[PDB]
Amino acid sequence: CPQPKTLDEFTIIQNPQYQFRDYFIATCKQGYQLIEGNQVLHSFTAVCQDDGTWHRAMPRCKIKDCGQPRNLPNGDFRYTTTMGVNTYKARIQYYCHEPYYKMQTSEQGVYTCTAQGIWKNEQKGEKIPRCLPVCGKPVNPV
Amino acid sequence: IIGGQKAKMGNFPWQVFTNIHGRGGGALLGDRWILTAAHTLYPKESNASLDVFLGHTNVEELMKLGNHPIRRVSVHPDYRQDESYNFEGDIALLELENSVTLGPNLLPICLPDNDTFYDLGLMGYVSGFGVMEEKIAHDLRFVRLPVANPQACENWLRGKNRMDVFSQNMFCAGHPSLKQDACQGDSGGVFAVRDDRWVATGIVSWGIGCSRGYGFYTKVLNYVDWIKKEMEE
Amino acid sequence: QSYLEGVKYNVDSAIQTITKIYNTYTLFSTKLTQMYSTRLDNFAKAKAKEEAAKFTKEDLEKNFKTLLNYIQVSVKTAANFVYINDTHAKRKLENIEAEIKTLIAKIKEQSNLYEAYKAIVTSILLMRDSLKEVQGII
Ligand SMILES: *[C@@H]1O[C@H](CO)[C@@H](O)[C@H](O)[C@H]1NC(C)=O
Repeated sequence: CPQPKTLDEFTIIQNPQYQFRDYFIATCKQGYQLIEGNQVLHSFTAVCQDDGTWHRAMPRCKIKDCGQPRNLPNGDFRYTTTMGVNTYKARIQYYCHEPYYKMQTSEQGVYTCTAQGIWKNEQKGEKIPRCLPVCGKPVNPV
Repeated sequence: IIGGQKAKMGNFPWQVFTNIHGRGGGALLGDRWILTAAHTLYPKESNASLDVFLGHTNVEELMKLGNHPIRRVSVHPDYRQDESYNFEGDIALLELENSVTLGPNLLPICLPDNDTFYDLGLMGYVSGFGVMEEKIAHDLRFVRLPVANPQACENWLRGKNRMDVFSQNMFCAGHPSLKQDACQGDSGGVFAVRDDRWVATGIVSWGIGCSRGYGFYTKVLNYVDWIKKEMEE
Repeated sequence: QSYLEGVKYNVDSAIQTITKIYNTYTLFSTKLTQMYSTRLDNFAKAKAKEEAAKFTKEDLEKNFKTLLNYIQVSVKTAANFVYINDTHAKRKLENIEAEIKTLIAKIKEQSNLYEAYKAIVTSILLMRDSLKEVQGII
């Protein structure tokens, strides 16, 4: 059967001459997603046919969007990379309302888009920080 | 409050309102936890309703800003409303139904840690929406009461001839010379002291007469254990 | 303008009835502030035992047959307004009649005066603050 090709550089080919009954596996880099149209997959398996034509479409391999940050109670965040990007190796930081709130606990509020597809902190995992109410200290006590 | 100046905004953020049985005050800790005198919920003298007002310092807008509901009510077990002349443990915690977002007019107060905040010669503050010197109020009122030597406070009691109780869970603030003193309608506030950390060393428990004398403030430091453990959300 | 010297008045008089209710709560509430007290043992208690008892429901209830009635005649008088800056108002004078006839109902289930002198205490403060915008256009 006719050999396939790599659309982008984001597709390593596993397993020179492909006959009948043969195949080839398709996995993608270290932290990218594989998609063949609009259906999220993980393990691509292209088999050939009789007339020497590959049946399925060789899928593209785009980058894993880590979605929107799980809404934080009393606190926003700033994008420590480019504003509005949720692709690989993006890095963000939640901040509590200062000074009306404060964060529960050494930067360990720093989350980043890992290769899995969910926001993971370097310590606290996916679990976001927590903002508690700061007692006393009125904006104008005396 | 008698002899009290008007309260500007931001000065007393934590201050609450309790139209429960009768008018009275409180304090804010954390965000969903109200502190007030136990007798605000249970007077010594028809079913009541728990209405908490918060945020503003002028009474009108405080009533135009809604009465937050009630989730949990816990009065200290050392309270007896049967005893007509006892106020040991006139302390109580109120959990709000839904938490309030903190801004520079809705901050919470801290708690004392050392007994020191209960020495002899420091100026604390008490705030209430209650009766003024010859009329009622529409604003918040703050006063500057010094904590007194308690030995004289049993002297003052026996000098008035009073078979009341002055448990050491209490300190007493004021002086009979003091024109300024706590009054009725402020019977749930807090003796606010500054280290710049503001803490709630005392709870407005009771006393005799409004102006010119000694007031009895249930000291909270002995109770701080019961507070942290009753804030188990 | 001719319908306003009959609507502007009645609305301003309805506001007159409102502040006449909250100020009564100010004194009445205080007369019970003194009743439930730790400083007044029985020196003012006996005074509040009859003073705060002066306040009845028939008084307050009648204090409503007035507000609603006054707010029900402004809505019936200003039914001539057909343009936008008056027909937008007409209903604001109507939802109030729908907020009044709801408040009167809350009184009718309450059994204690101070319990009924509150279910409205958050209402008729904002209700009066709603009749503050019908002055600008007027
Ligand atoms: C509390 O008292 C201890 C012992 O005197 C002292 O070392 C410490 O500085 C005090 N802390 C405060 C609240 O100032």
